[PDB]
Amino acid sequence: MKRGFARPTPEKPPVIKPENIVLSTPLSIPPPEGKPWWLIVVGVVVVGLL
Amino acid sequence: GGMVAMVFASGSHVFGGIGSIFPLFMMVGIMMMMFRGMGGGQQQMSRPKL
Repeated sequence: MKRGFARPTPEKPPVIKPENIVLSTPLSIPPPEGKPWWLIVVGVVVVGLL
Repeated sequence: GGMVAMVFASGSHVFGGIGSIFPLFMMVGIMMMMFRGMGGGQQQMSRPKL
């Protein structure tokens, strides 16, 4: 002998929420801008020699 | 040249012989800056970028 059991309407399960995400594009390395170092080196010599 | 000439007319005679190395090196250093030197943004192909 067993106890009776009637199955009711199922309870609401917790809802799953999807997500579409697009990534951030990485930074770009700065190209090599360059100073004319030798010019100012000769400069301080000429003004000094005067 | 006027400075050296002014000193020579005044009679110091300090630039005779090796003393002349000061005017000589200066006049050469000035030549390097004005004739060759370096260009601006209009001359994009500076040695380090090319």
